[PDB]
Amino acid sequence: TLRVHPEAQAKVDVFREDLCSKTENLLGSYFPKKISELDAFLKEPALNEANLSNLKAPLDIPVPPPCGPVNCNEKIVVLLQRLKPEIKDVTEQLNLVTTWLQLQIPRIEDGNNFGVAVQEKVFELMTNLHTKLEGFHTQISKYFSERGDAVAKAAKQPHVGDYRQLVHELDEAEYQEIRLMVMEIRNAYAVLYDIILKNFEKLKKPRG
Amino acid sequence: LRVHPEAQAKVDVFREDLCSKTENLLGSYFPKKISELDAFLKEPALNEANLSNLKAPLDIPVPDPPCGPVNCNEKIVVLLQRLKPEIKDVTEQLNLVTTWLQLQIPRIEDGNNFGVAVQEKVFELMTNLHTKLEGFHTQISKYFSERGDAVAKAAKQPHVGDYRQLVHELDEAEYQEIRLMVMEIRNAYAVLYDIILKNFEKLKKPRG
Amino acid sequence: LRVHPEAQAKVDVFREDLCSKTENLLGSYFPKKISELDAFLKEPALNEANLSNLKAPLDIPVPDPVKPPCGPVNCNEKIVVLLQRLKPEIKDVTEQLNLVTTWLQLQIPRIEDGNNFGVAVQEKVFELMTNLHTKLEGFHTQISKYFSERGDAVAKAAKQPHVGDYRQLVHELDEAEYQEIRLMVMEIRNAYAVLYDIILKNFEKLKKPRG
Amino acid sequence: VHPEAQAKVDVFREDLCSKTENLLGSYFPKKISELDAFLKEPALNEANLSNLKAPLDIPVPDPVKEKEPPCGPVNCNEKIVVLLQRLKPEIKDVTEQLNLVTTWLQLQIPRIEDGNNFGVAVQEKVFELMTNLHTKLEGFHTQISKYFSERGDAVAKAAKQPHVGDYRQLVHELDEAEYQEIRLMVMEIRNAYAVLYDIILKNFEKLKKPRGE
Amino acid sequence: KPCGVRLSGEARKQVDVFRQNLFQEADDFLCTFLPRKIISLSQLLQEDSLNVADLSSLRAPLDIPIPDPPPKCGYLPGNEKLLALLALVKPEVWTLKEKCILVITWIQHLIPKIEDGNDFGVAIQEKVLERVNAVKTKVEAFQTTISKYFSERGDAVAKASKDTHVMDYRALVHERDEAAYGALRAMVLDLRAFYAELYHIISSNLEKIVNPKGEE
Amino acid sequence: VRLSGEARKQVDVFRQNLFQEADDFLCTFLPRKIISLSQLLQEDSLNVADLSSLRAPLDIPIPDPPVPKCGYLPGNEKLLALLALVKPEVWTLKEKCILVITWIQHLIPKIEDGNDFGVAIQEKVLERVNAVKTKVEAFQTTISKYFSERGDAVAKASKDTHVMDYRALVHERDEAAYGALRAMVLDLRAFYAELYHIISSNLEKIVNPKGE
Amino acid sequence: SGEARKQVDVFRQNLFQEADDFLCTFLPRKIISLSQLLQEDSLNVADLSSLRAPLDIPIPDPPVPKCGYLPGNEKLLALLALVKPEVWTLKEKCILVITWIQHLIPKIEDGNDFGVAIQEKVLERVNAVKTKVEAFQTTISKYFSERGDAVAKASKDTHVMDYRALVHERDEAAYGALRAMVLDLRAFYAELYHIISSNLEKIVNPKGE
Repeated sequence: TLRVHPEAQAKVDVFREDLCSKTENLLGSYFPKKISELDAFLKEPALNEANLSNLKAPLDIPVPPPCGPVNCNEKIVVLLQRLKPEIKDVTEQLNLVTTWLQLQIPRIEDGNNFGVAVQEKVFELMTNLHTKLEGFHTQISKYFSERGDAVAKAAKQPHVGDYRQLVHELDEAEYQEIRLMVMEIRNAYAVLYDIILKNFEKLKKPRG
Repeated sequence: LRVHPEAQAKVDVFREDLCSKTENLLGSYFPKKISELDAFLKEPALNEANLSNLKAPLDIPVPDPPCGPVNCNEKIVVLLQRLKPEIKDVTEQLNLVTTWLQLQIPRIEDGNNFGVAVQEKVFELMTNLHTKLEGFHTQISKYFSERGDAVAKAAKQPHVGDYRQLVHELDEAEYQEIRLMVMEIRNAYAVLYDIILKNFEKLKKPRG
Repeated sequence: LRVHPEAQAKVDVFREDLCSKTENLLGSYFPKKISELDAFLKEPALNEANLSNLKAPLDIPVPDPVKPPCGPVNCNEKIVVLLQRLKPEIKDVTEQLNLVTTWLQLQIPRIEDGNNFGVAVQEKVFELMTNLHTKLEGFHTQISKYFSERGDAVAKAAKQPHVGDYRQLVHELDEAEYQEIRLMVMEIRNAYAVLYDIILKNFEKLKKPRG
Repeated sequence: VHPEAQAKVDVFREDLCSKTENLLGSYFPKKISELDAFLKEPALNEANLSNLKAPLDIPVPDPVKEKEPPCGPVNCNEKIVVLLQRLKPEIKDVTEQLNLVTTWLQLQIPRIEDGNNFGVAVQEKVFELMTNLHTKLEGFHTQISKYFSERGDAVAKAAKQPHVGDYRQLVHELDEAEYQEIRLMVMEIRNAYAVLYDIILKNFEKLKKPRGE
Repeated sequence: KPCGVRLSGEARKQVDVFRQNLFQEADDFLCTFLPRKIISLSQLLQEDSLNVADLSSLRAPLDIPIPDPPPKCGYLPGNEKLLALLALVKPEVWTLKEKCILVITWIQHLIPKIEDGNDFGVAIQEKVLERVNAVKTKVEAFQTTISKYFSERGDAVAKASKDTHVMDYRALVHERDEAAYGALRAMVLDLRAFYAELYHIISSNLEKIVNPKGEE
Repeated sequence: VRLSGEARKQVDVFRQNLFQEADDFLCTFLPRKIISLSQLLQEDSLNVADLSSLRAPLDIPIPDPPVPKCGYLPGNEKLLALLALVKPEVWTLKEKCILVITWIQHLIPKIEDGNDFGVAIQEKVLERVNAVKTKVEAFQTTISKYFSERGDAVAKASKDTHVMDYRALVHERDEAAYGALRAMVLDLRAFYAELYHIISSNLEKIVNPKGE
Repeated sequence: SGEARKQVDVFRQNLFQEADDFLCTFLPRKIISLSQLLQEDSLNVADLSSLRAPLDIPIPDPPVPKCGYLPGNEKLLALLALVKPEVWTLKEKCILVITWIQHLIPKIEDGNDFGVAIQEKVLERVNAVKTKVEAFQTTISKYFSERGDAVAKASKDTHVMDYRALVHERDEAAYGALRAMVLDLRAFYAELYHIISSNLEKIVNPKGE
């Protein structure tokens, strides 16, 4: 009574073949294209600030309370405009390829499990990248949360000079993080492209 | 899988650039940074004979049975201006070398995995350095956050003598920590230089 | 320093009470509870067609800037009556699970070098009882968490009438609690079924691991 | 070879070994007797727990006489404080002698070799017990600061909100719990001396000489 | 004394009513329900609400008055676009958690008497049961993300209104929206993936899950 | 490392007291605890059929839709009565777990190579007694947390009168505490039975692991 | 590369010399000075009631005065000034020994790996000492913040006498902790020498030549 139904199997195989052809397009087109964009983006003068005093935004608070509008750091905001969709795309294609590799895992058997071990080793990297790239997503929300608290304390306590310095250091630290986050996203594409293309036969055909 | 000539060329532009960067770093940059940081350690800025030199002014009125501007510690700030770019460089070159080593990991094969074990052993040390060096970035932001709160609490409650001491203890601890960070960054360059050049045969070509 | 049979007799009285009670749980109580909870799942209290039925009244005054104290915000009626039925069900499973766990622990024989397959069977069935105990204790604490979180959401909504998300938060906690209560009843029924199944299957080795 | 460094560390180890023999031969039996005598005293054997209930004078208000906050000094629990004055120097002594014996055993660990490591396994087994005692006894040290912190917060809440009767109960429950904990902390300290004495004296051959001279 | 349970016909029938419904519901899950979810979730991903090109278009108007360098705030509603999307995603999250519980309880009943030898079928059952629980854990993580959105945005909105001078709290409210959308889209992809993965691992190992010992 | 005559006696006074107290635990004390805890479970305070009877009157003024000061809010006397019965039983079992742990640790012989399965049995029995002690310590944290959590719930309810969920929370903490306190006494009886069963079954190897 | 090769050889010759100077002369002198430090009367306080600083917060009568300046514990501030440098110096030398041993780890080759296994175990213990030394720094920094909060609560809530007891108990705990640090610091120097000197042949010369 309970068995594999060709009608259900056909509907799942439509998704399975669709997911495979997309993965081949990522290796064949999307991943090499992204490496060129991020290499080009790294060489731009936005991410290569010569002097760190350029990033210092106006923190107009009266020295010793009513306070005027303390704006966001303009140079960091326009970097986050480009970074956010790059974080979106890399997590999108990582999730797609992680799903593809899961559907290539064959029946659990007593032996002939080398190709299965190859899949597990490549899946180990995809899990580690997923942990790293989720960390990038949350830290941007944390930046505005921490800067807002530093600005709030600086306005309420004008006499305390460290709260003023904290806002500038959070800006400097965020700029330095965005540099590395762009590098890490490019490295993720390059390493994913590298590891899958080398092991593709054992990933696709784990038992021939 | 079917090959792609234009796609491969875009990744090879990055891969050739990444390989040429690593030869430059082992050849010149890493010995150069060891000499700079050794010279920096011997200067009088990181060899304060008496810790009372680091004690900043804390002009808050003492009550007896609404204050002036409390500035940042000048001697610690100027050390952080020199430290921050040294943290930027060591993390970037570590991230570059880590990516280089991942792309040298060959196809997963059933035997002849001693060279793979050498790569994994050297990769283990780079991951441990990456964990250590990432702690330093938030540490600088944490100093101004903790000092700001100590000065804020000292100003709100001038009668509590311990909050005044706390601000000076954070300064003494920060100087001592900054001193150790410069050594740890120098040792990171030295150990990376040492371990890679020793095992460079099996890192570059794990199966001969 | 040696075993005294006066003390041995008093533990064996407690031991045989657990045996006889475990017989009644498998033979009568567990099949009955599966039927009650199956009957409870099919009622219209746990089959709300539209989730807007669960939306409680939250009469907090929205301020007009051009032109604070609040009225008594009552609990969600439909969720409270479900919790009044759910709470005694949670109490029963944890009490009977504890009884069968205590029964199985006292069936563990002397520690020996070999002949430990029956001991491994007991450990395998005990693994399930530990995992169920962790799950069902989670259900116990989440009901207290619901009233705590809803109270804090209502308190923030009254304290901050201009923030529309705190009003929404209260309605979302109600929807989530209904959906959780529905699953907690299913999880409780499945606990009775899986306990009944695994104990009956392995009853000879659980009772007599070395013959 | 480093002769200056090998000399003074051997002088440190010989002095540390001399104190360890004094601990087993004299100090550890002495402490077990003191703590056994302390456990039998009437300070740690309260027949009725209502004896530990301290005065908690906060004005209990009602709304009818209100229609017709400030508070007096809420003192520490006297019977618990005097027990802590005796317990604190006892905790101080165990942690010091445990540290001393642990440092002695660490310096008895020989060269790392490929075999002949049964005596090394004996040292590691006895060291495990010393590590678990160190974790337990450090827990006692921080718990006393935790008691005064938790009681202060309960009294502060009880004073600021006198209408909440459970905060008044919370202060008395913290007192009852602390007395009961102090009672067990003395037992655990006595057992630490006894088990250390027992395990070291039995295995003294292989701890002293793991590879047999 | 001997411990011996002999089951009355009443009690055995009561459990047979449950077990026949469980095994029938598990069959209909794999046969029809699960393929239908892969089609409907795929159709949901082609909607314009889930294919937003620029995440800044999701930005709702905050309407808090900006101070000036030397008026109390009005009503601040939630993000309508995310509230519409949350109404589509929430039911899909709750249904898969229910079907994970079904498949766990179903496989639990297929685990036979523990006998020494012929245990590889039992090992396969455990390994599939592990992966189904892993899917359930990730589905429980989606519920915590959805509940945390409403509390976090409300606190961010409250900070922005209470401290009007701080413009980073206004950016935080809008960053909470973009992160919530990105999470909710990633959920629907993961939900479709989990249905596909649950079928693939069960269908591939179906003979050993159902008949671990090799009975005819 | 030679020991004096007094030094050996001082320890022998403790050791032979410890062995006697541990023997009295298993023979007389532990079976009596199974009888008394069984008799305690038959009491009316622990067999409350409807948990609505535990509901204490929370006398806080209900506000009207757009103030009276809050009177004295006492604790739940039914739970305070039940806590007085449970608390001593929790503290006593923690004391006896320490006795059994110290008793078995003294029975662990000199570490010798070979004939070590008796020592392995001792270690596994010691593990289970520590596992019981950890669960008994978890009961103490549950009891101490009840007093603080109810005080905060009553304080929130009195502060925020309009929020009726805080009133439900106070009553829910009472029902949860009751169910926990009943579950404790069942567990305490089970732990006495389990402690005897594991020690009595393996008593030859616990006392004489080497088989001398 | 000849210029750049010389730059590293200056560092490596400095590291091996500084590591040798640590084991020969520095470490034994630290055991003498820490032993000599442990003989002092500031570290052997007979009754801890002598360390009790005066709180001087006005005790309110039963049913308002300003609070005067409340200074820190000057006995502990003197002791903290002695312990702090000893903590920072050992963390300095742990980093030296870790970097010294890491440079002695040879090229990874199959076979004759027991010498490399000994180097890893010594490194593992030196890192374990560093983690305990880092725990002392967190204890020292936490004392100043915790006492300040305890004194602030005691001054704000004058009626609560347990906050006054907490301030004096924080001092006694800090004193007992600071004494235990100095004992541990001496022990770590002795332990670091013993493990390195016993295994020095295999640490320096792991492959056997």
